[PDB]
Amino acid sequence: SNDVRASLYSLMVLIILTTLVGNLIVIVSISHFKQLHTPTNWLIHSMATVDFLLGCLVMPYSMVRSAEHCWYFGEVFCKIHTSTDIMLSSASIFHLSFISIDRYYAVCDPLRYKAKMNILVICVMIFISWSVPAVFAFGMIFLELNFKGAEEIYYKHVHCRGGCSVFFSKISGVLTFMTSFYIPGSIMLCVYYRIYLIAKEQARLISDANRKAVKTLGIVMGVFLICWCPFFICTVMDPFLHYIIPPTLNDVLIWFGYLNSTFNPMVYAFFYPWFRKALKMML
Amino acid sequence: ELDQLRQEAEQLKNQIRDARKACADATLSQITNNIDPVGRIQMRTRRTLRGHLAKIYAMHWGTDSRLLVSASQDGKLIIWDSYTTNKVHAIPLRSSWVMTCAYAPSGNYVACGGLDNICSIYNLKTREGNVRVSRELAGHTGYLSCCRFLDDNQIVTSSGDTTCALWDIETGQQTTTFTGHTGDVMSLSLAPDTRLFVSGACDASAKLWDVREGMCRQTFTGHESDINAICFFPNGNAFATGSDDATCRLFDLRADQELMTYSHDNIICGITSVSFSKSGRLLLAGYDDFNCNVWDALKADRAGVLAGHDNRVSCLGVTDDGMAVATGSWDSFLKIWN
Amino acid sequence: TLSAEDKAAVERSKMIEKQLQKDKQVYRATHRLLLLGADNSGKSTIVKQMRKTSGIFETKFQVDKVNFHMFDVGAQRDERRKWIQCFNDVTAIIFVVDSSDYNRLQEALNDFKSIWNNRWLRTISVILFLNKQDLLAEKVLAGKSKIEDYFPEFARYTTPEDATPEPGEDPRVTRAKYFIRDEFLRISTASGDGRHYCYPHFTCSVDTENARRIFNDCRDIIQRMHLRQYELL
Amino acid sequence: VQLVESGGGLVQPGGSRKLSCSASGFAFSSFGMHWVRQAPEKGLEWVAYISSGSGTIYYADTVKGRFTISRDDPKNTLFLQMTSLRSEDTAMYYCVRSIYYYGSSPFDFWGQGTTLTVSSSSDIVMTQATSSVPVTPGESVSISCRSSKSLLHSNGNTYLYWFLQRPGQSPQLLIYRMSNLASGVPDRFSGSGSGTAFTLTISRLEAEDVGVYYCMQHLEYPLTFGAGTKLEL
Amino acid sequence: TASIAQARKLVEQLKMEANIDRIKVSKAAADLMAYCEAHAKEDPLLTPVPASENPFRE
Ligand SMILES: C[C@H](N)Cc1ccccc1
Repeated sequence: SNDVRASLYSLMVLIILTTLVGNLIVIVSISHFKQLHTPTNWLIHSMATVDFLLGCLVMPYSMVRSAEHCWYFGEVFCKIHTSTDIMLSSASIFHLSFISIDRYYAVCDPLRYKAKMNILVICVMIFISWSVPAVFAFGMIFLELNFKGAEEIYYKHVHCRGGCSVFFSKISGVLTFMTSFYIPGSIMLCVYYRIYLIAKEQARLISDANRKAVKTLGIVMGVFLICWCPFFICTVMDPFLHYIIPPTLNDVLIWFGYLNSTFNPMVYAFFYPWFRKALKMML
Repeated sequence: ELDQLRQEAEQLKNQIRDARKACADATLSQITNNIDPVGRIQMRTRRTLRGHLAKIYAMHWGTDSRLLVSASQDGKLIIWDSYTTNKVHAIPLRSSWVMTCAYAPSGNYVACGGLDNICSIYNLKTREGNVRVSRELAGHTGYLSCCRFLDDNQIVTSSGDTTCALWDIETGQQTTTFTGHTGDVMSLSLAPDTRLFVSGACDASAKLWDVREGMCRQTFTGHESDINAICFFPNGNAFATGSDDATCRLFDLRADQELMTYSHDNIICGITSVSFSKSGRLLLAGYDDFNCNVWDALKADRAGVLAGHDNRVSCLGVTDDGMAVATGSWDSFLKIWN
Repeated sequence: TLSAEDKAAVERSKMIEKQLQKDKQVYRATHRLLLLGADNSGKSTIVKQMRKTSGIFETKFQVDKVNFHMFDVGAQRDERRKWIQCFNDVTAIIFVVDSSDYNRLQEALNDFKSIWNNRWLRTISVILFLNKQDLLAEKVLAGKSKIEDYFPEFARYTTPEDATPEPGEDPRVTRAKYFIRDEFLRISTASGDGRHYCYPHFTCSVDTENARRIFNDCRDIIQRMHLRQYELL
Repeated sequence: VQLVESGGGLVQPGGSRKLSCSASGFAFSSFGMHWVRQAPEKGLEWVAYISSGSGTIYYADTVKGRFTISRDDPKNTLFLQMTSLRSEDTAMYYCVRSIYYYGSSPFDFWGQGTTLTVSSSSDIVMTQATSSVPVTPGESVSISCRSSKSLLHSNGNTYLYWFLQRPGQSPQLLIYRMSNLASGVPDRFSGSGSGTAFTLTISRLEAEDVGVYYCMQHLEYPLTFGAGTKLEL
Repeated sequence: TASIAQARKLVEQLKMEANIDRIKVSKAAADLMAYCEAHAKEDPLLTPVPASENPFRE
């Protein structure tokens, strides 16, 4: 009972501190050094900023909501909380997709990598990633678009449980799925399949002239495909079926999402040798 | 004939070595031991000039102690204002491989040249508002490695065909040439009286050249590797010297000796540029290990470090009034230290 | 910017900044290539076909919207150590070699070994060329001069199964050609530890397609560089 | 180098006219451009100022939203359009060259000008002590200039210009920054002061010194002018 | 013979080099520190001049 709750608090606070510290190191290392001003590092820095803002704006309140089934913050802050959730999760996903596109333009059109992937396009990418989720979230959250058609259902669902939920609907749920997880989830798969094929053939050519690709591609794809996929499958299956789901499942799914948020800067920055070299020179 | 002709050469240079040996009584250190040490300088990066595309290869301080000129291999020669960090002129180039720059003592002309084997002359102050080439100088076989201004109409160039040449802009041909270096000379420095100049080739030897008559006067040896940087002493009776064996040495014109050697085993890289201080107490020396240490001129004890460059340091320069020093590097960033 | 003079000064600086960033945009999308080689080798012919003591005879050419710069060496001195470290931003090195002399071959191998081991010229790939194939074929038909006169190892050598002879081409010619090819490639593979790759080729000038060869080689070089940078190789 | 202008004539009030100061013989795209106003029986006055890159545009406090300017870099032509002209707007208009960087000498070159006839505060103010004095060819001549504020700046520059227009041609430059000599003037003029009042001295007097001297200030936008001191021999 | 001509020039250079007079190193060192100490006041690199100087402020 009480010991279980205390262990839950310990785990959640450990996750929060890990998120904040790792993202802060990423931001500081990218921002301070002058040799790390390549535009892909600008994308990584913006993604880190998004994840850090999520960590320092949402996680404690989700902590208190999930720890005890009630909401001692009133109606005014629930809307802000849900909007921030949707905003920053979508921002992280979009940033990862844009990183994949930039990486594809490097090992498939190598003679014109710097002639088109300059800093203007990167600024455009950052602006889009920060902007489109904002309206896409606020429209449903504040303007009351998700709850249309299931007002009484939402009222009985929120009041049969504790704190305010993120209750979706049928058409809004499927639209949110197909807009925020699918179309950013196929670009990565296609790009990395192409890159895997090219790396394989080049390695085989070099070997016949006289491994790493599989490992890196797997560690990049498995982190993103194991966290958001279960939550987005359950969220889209729930309105199509009947709402037969324990509330704790939603808690573990959103915690998997936050775990993806804490894993992202340990995969896209620390996994590479040049960034580790710069960080070690810093200390 | 060849066998006998040489034997007097070995005999005579042996006599020279014996005379050089029996002319010393003490070194500089044992006589300077009774001197209060220098103390930590603690220099700080007051400014950071930027705007270059490729890596800087040289720089030169203007006489006014306010302007400086820098040349990079992207084919550009910018002129900054060291106080307000502005940009006065930005001159394009014809050859994208330039390794020399020189700003005239009056402040009118700028000269630059590289693998093109040509020194160009640019006229900054004209009735026209554009900087235009005045007279291209040709006549060297190899690449030009250094160039200095004796006067407003007498430039001196050091080339890679092992021949130095004094020029004359208004006429446009070599009025004097110098021979005597086996290797390609890669360093040139002018005496404060403008009556002499020394140079250092790759054969690990330096020679003093009399400007007027147009021939050598003295020879200096003592290095193992080639010579990358040379510079006189403010008094005019000494000059430092850089090399590639992590050793920089101080020589004497009057005594024709080797006074003092600056070396510490913790550095293995090579000296790239050497400049003195207006008082003479310090001897700046860039290094390939990305670092720019400061050497005391009288005690050989290091007096501070000026790290902060992300790549090789190529050129240095102390201010004419002696209030600042600027280091250029291969990371395309000029820093006005102090 | 206290007074009007400083305002005008910073205006001039802003214009200079705009010009410099435009020149950087022009500079950042161009690939630069050296053209090291020798004298009897057909440098002049090839450099004319791409289309005074000056030390640089830079030439430009364009294929498929890409821009290449041909920094051909000029009338410098034989010593090649103090102006070689200046070339660290280049993409590849076109090492033209003449293969119709039977005696300059050893000097060519020495030069290639000197280029493939310079400390500054590391992570720089080499696009080796073979030149004057027709002259070599005619010499093989003529006889007289033999490889065994200079290289006795030719006789105890067999053509590789990987050879792809053109129609005609008496296979003695093929054996000799692949002998020189294998010599240069073993010299290349003697070191390098997979950081820069040689790229042999069999050209004869006389308007044969060459710009495509440099294009493909540079594409492969840059693609492998990028694949290695992202820990994908 | 030469500056040429077109236009002029008598215009009825309320009309509009377009005049141009055409430039040919220099780099018109790297020079700031000015305009000055001088009545035939009065002194000189400022009109406008346009920067080289057309990023900074200043106008006289008298006319700010009525006068308009335009420049054409490819043709090196500059245009003025007049809207709702008044009788008082009748003076001599000159187009003046200037370039701004450290060590420069602004207001160095002057044009020829055109004649226009029309049928019938808290800023720094400056004055001239005298207006006409008799002198002789061979003694010393001293002229005093006074301002209402300390022109010394934090950097250390005192802004003072002397022109000394001759009777029949456009003015010139003698001293800028109160101490720096002009380009082609003889070594006979000098200036000095303490921060409040300025004086000009001439060592030797010749037939070329006949004219009227002008005193100038350049600290802020208004760009006030002097009165003038005619010299009769 | 070209080689013997080079030897003649080298011998001439050595003979000329064998003409310069030299002094004791002690006098040279004395001159060095005598110049060094006397002009030690105008060294804004070694002795930090007050804030009035150093136009490189900020
Ligand atoms: C993790 C969020 N509370 C749920 C969500 C919904 C839609 C998109 C992203 C995220």
